[PDB]
Amino acid sequence: LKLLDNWDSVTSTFSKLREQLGPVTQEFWDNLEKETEGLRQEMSKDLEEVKAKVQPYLDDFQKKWQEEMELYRQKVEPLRAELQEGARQKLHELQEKLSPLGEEMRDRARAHVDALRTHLAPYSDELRQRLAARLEALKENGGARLAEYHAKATEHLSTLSEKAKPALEDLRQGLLPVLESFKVSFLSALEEYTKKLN
Amino acid sequence: LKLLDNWDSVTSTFSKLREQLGPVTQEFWDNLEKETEGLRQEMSKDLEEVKAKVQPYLDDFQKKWQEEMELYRQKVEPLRAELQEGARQKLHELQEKLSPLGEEMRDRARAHVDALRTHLAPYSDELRQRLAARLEALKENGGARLAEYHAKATEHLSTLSEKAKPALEDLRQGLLPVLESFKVSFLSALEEYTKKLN
Amino acid sequence: MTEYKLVVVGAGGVGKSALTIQLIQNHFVDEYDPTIEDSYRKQVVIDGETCLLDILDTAGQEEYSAMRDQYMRTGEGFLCVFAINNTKSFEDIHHYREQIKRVKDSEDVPMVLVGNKCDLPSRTVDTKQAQDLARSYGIPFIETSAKTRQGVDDAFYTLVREIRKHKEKMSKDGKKKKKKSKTKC
Amino acid sequence: NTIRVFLPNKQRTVVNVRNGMSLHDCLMKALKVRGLQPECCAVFRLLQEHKGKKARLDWNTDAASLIGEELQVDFLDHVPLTTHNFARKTFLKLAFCDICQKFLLNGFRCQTCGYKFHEHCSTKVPTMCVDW
Ligand SMILES: CCCCCCCC/C=C\CCCCCCCC(=O)OC[C@H](COP(=O)(O)OCC[N+](C)(C)C)OC(=O)CCCCCCC/C=C\CCCCCCCC
Ligand SMILES: CCCCCCCC/C=C\CCCCCCCC(=O)OC[C@H](COP(=O)(O)OCC[N+](C)(C)C)OC(=O)CCCCCCC/C=C\CCCCCCCC
Ligand SMILES: CCCCCCCC/C=C\CCCCCCCC(=O)OC[C@H](COP(=O)(O)OCC[N+](C)(C)C)OC(=O)CCCCCCC/C=C\CCCCCCCC
Ligand SMILES: CCCCCCCC/C=C\CCCCCCCC(=O)OC[C@H](COP(=O)(O)OCC[N+](C)(C)C)OC(=O)CCCCCCC/C=C\CCCCCCCC
Ligand SMILES: CCCCCCCC/C=C\CCCCCCCC(=O)OC[C@H](COP(=O)(O)OCC[N+](C)(C)C)OC(=O)CCCCCCC/C=C\CCCCCCCC
Ligand SMILES: CCCCCCCC/C=C\CCCCCCCC(=O)OC[C@H](COP(=O)(O)OCC[N+](C)(C)C)OC(=O)CCCCCCC/C=C\CCCCCCCC
Ligand SMILES: CCCCCCCC/C=C\CCCCCCCC(=O)OC[C@H](COP(=O)(O)OCC[N+](C)(C)C)OC(=O)CCCCCCC/C=C\CCCCCCCC
Ligand SMILES: CCCCCCCC/C=C\CCCCCCCC(=O)OC[C@H](COP(=O)(O)OCC[N+](C)(C)C)OC(=O)CCCCCCC/C=C\CCCCCCCC
Ligand SMILES: CCCCCCCC/C=C\CCCCCCCC(=O)OC[C@H](COP(=O)(O)OC[C@H](N)C(=O)O)OC(=O)CCCCCCC/C=C\CCCCCCCC
Ligand SMILES: CCCCCCCC/C=C\CCCCCCCC(=O)OC[C@H](COP(=O)(O)OC[C@H](N)C(=O)O)OC(=O)CCCCCCC/C=C\CCCCCCCC
Ligand SMILES: CCCCCCCC/C=C\CCCCCCCC(=O)OC[C@H](COP(=O)(O)OC[C@H](N)C(=O)O)OC(=O)CCCCCCC/C=C\CCCCCCCC
Ligand SMILES: Nc1nc2c(ncn2[C@@H]2O[C@H](COP(=O)(O)OP(=O)(O)NP(=O)(O)O)[C@@H](O)[C@H]2O)c(=O)[nH]1
Ligand SMILES: [Zn+2]
Ligand SMILES: [Zn+2]
Repeated sequence: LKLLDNWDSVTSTFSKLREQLGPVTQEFWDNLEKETEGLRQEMSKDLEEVKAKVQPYLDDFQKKWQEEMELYRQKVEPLRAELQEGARQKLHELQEKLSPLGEEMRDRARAHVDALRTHLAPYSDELRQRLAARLEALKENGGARLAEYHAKATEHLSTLSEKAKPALEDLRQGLLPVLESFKVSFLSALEEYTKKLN
Repeated sequence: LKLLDNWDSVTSTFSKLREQLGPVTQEFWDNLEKETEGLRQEMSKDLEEVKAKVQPYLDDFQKKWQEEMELYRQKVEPLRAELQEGARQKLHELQEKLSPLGEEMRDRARAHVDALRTHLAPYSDELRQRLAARLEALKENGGARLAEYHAKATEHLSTLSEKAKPALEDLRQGLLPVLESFKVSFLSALEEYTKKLN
Repeated sequence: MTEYKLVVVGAGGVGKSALTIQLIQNHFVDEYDPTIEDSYRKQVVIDGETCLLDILDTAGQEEYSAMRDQYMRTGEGFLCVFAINNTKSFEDIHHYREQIKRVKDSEDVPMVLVGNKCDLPSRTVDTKQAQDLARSYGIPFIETSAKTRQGVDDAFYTLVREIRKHKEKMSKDGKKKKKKSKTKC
Repeated sequence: NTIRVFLPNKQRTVVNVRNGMSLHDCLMKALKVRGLQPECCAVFRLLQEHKGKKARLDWNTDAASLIGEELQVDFLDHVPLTTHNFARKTFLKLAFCDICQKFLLNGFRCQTCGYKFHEHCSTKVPTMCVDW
């Protein structure tokens, strides 16, 4: 009920904020001017003197860059030839390997693949005989399981219905009065709740 | 009786399931035995033939592997020789560059660093002069900022006092009857819980 | 390392020492050797922290002893191990349960029920019987087997877990139990 | 009949013997459980008014005659106390290594003790499993 009373005090705080804002921003403004001008004292020096820093530094750096660049042409460039020769020799070494060993590997693979034709291929067929017997077992056992499952399904249906009937019956029989009791409790609760929170 | 009766229905179901479990496991184990039995006879094919045929299989692959190892060993000898001879030449060629160009790089580094030191010498001292001005600027201005900050803080503390004393007092004195009435509602709410949930 | 006082009780022939040796030394026994005073201590790690389990064996073939009351009072965790292949063991638990209550001077103590020899075909006591029993006293039940070595470690870990929650619960509940009760109208 | 069987360091196993069993008979019961050799061990009886040394007894001594006496089997060819036995058993729960600054994986732990350590903690922690 005293929402305006509290709001008043809150507004007073805002009024106090305004009372501070004025002087604070005024001196802060001058402070900012102090800082800007103060920073400008060092900034002007930094900027003007940076010319006598970046320029000679870029020159000094470029001199080293030029040196290194020229040195790279006297190192990396000839080294590229050394690399080329080294690679060419390695390629030559590789050619005398990739080709002979390649054909050898292919020939090895021939003996392996061809062996698999007498190892895996026939075994795949031999496995078929076993798989056929296994599948037959799974079929006979499956047919039996199907019959048992189907039979047990009916058995479960009878047990379920035998319990579902009394379950639903009793549940309904109990739900009727229990729901009424709940309704009474809820109604009395709501009425009282509406009294507390009115 | 709600939970007890509902539970009883589950108990009967569990008991019924137990009477079914027996025949189920008895028939399942019987069928499982047929499955395992078939697999036992199949074991006299799967494992028997896998071990019987593993001999020529392993012997073939092993014989071929031995040939492969032989060929690899007969090749690794001369091939490693070319690799070594080539490596020696390639490494020596690199050394023939790593020595003169390496020393040159060291000598060039001398000049590179020399110019760096010679240039950084006045630079560092000038940086000291820069830092002096930078720090002093922030020192003179800093003192002003500290003085202003202290003043602003003090003015903020006085306005804060208006919140800590007048505002807080009214807040507490205002919240007092609110808390009291709150306790009343809470008390009645406590009763509502025990009156409806117990 | 946290130290835990564990005491095991049970009838004779249930395989009480079998569990200890199988858990500590990791070996199995076959000879019926009655125990009088066995002390097994192993350093393990339960729930991150190092746990030093101090287990003291009991004498299955003994009567009321004043000395037994002594060390049993020093125990914080109690394990009621019995064989489900013997009806006597299932009944004997009632005697020990009440005994511990008197020794610890408390009606509520950390106890766990364990049915050993559960892998034996001589299982006369059904799991449901033990479940309903344990539920009535507010205690857990484990189907431990020394021969198979299954459920052994966990059976002991269960006690430690409950003990930790027990000591913690003490400062949470504060022996309050309930607040106020009210009927309709 | 109460035979107080004491083991090396600080262990005790009071078994129940009867009929006509000797020390070795009871020893055999513990021997299979411990998995050690009696060759490095010796049967020492209770210090019957001694200066401060164990009294070495015979292996074929009647246990019934020692009813109420404390017998201890210490090592005469080996060292007593408990040793830090290395166990390479895999973990079940991810117990964090509060000894280090990271998590603990498939590390190692002792069988007699409970020192959890990594593959680095092995030769890192100077504080071995020595606790008095
Ligand atoms: C114009 C615009 C405005 C101005 C802009 C520029 C402003 C510049 C002002 C300041 C910049 C300073 C930059 C350097 C700051 C650190 C100086 C320093 O205090 O450096 C000390 C090191 C000590 O080395 P140590 O042998 O005692 O310890 C070796 C220990 N262990 C074995 C790991 C590696 O000095 C050494 O490392 C030197 C010997 C080792 C060198 C290793 C390779 C370093 C990388 C390149 C070569 C650099 C050569 C010159 C020295 C560079 C140092 C970073
Ligand atoms: C559904 C979506 C997810 C699917 C995931 C799986 C996908 C792949 C499908 C199947 C793969 C299953 C792999 C796991 C199989 C069970 C493994 C197992 O852990 O099982 C355990 C049980 C109980 O004991 P335990 O090992 O837990 O306890 C002692 C060991 N411990 C210390 C550690 C407790 O084991 C037992 O109950 C008794 C076991 C007896 C085994 C006898 C084997 C005899 C050998 C051959 C028989 C003839 C074979 C003929 C060919 C057959 C081809 C298929
Ligand atoms: C590696 C590939 C696994 C998956 C294969 C394909 C799926 C196969 C089907 C099921 C998985 C069977 C896995 C069997 C091996 C588990 C090994 C394991 O790593 O085991 C870890 C747990 C950890 O926990 P712990 O140390 O506290 O337990 C034991 C406490 N202690 C030692 C005192 C013994 O220890 C234990 O398993 C105790 C030892 C094993 C006991 C197995 C008992 C099996 C009996 C019935 C199975 C019921 C399954 C119900 C599934 C319901 C799904 C909704
Ligand atoms: C369609 C599926 C649903 C079918 C209908 C329901 C089937 C239910 C199956 C069996 C019935 C029993 C289920 C379990 C009932 C009890 C649950 C429970 O006791 O609740 C509380 C525990 C508290 O534990 P505690 O340590 O605080 O107290 C330990 C005991 N005390 C306090 C002494 C020390 O909760 C725990 O233990 C936390 C255990 C967390 C275990 C995580 C295992 C993760 C492994 C694999 C992930 C996938 C699992 C499912 C795979 C299905 C494959 C088909
Ligand atoms: C997403 C759907 C999943 C459906 C279920 C199947 C998932 C399959 C996925 C991955 C394969 C998991 C295979 C797990 C096999 C059992 C692992 C196990 O429980 O190990 C328990 C042992 C216990 O201690 P311990 O003293 O025996 O071992 C001491 C250390 N030790 C190994 C090296 C001697 O701890 C150890 O082994 C140390 C830890 C390493 C154990 C490696 C065991 C490898 C065994 C078989 C290889 C995997 C076969 C299945 C591959 C399936 C691919 C899809
Ligand atoms: C082609 C490749 C296909 C891959 C398909 C799967 C991709 C999965 C994604 C990433 C890869 C994950 C690989 C995880 C491998 C775990 C291997 C493992 O072995 O890990 C073991 C640890 C437990 O220790 P242990 O087995 O080493 O020793 C057990 C005792 N011993 C030593 C005998 C045997 O496992 C634990 O700790 C687990 C503890 C319980 C964690 C419960 C987490 C539940 C949260 C989410 C799971 C929800 C599952 C259902 C679907 C949810 C959808 C939102
Ligand atoms: C069947 C699997 C089929 C998988 C098919 C393929 C996909 C699989 C998917 C994911 C792979 C999951 C692999 C999980 C492997 C581990 C399973 C497991 O290990 O499963 C049980 C464990 C707990 O084993 P245990 O405690 O005996 O420890 C045993 C170790 N040992 C001796 C310290 C305490 O599970 C845990 O560890 C997790 C933490 C359990 C904490 C329980 C207690 C919680 C306490 C308070 C709860 C408060 C809740 C408040 C309300 C929260 C609302 C949000
Ligand atoms: C588009 C919107 C983007 C929004 C981006 C911001 C929000 C992102 C969402 C959630 C905030 C996530 C903040 C980062 C959480 C990192 C959790 C974590 O795990 O990063 C990894 C570190 C690894 O540590 P480690 O490898 O050295 O050790 C093992 C650590 N481990 C067991 C995880 C195996 O984990 C650790 O350090 C854990 C070390 C132990 C800490 C114990 C803390 C106990 C107290 C409270 C636990 C709170 C757990 C909260 C889990 C939240 C999961 C989402
Ligand atoms: C008869 C009571 C007996 C006692 C009962 C005690 C128990 C009561 C507890 C629960 C009962 C009520 C249970 C209510 C469950 C409501 C569940 C629900 O509707 O969730 C969805 C609503 C949707 O709101 P809306 O559609 O406005 O917003 C949609 C949203 N903009 C969008 O576009 O997505 O979410 C919202 O409304 C959230 C914002 C609401 C804004 C308006 C909020 C308005 C709230 C109050 C109105 C002013 C009250 C002033 C004080 C009155 C008492 C003095
Ligand atoms: C990135 C995504 C992250 C979120 C992912 C969410 C989905 C995760 C997917 C699956 C979560 C599965 C969570 C499963 C939690 C299972 C929790 C549980 O009760 O485990 C009970 C036991 C294990 O503890 P035990 O008390 O038996 O101790 C070992 C025992 N003494 C022994 O010797 O073996 O194991 C069993 O009883 C076997 C139960 C087999 C049936 C389990 C059926 C489980 C089905 C439902 C129950 C779930 C319970 C979850 C935990 C609840 C804790 C309150
Ligand atoms: C849009 C989303 C924006 C998200 C923004 C997130 C911002 C988060 C900001 C800060 C997060 C924290 C960032 C922390 C950075 C590291 C800070 C740090 O080094 O603190 C010191 C610790 C010291 O560890 P020690 O091992 O030495 O422990 C002993 C300690 N020194 C002593 O004896 O006193 O260092 C450690 O590593 C101790 C823990 C080691 C295990 C760490 C395990 C891992 C722990 C934490 C991982 C945090 C990962 C955060 C990834 C953020 C990605 C954006
Ligand atoms: N088959 C089988 N037998 C077990 C199991 N646990 C214990 N036993 C048997 O129970 C009998 C006694 O075991 P044990 O604990 O050594 O003796 P006890 O009768 O318990 N007396 P105590 O515990 O005082 O030493 C022995 O036959 C032992 O093998 C088990 O898990 N499986
Ligand atoms: Zn570590
Ligand atoms: Zn150790």
